[PDB]
Amino acid sequence: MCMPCFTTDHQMARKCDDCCGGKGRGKCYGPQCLCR
Repeated sequence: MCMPCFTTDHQMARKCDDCCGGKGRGKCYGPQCLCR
């Protein structure tokens, strides 16, 4: 899993999905960033 999902706003999911892989392989799930 990557850093949580509660930072910034116009640039938060821009690195979460990529942390797992990218192309929809990572999003903000509640209070925990995980892969698809």
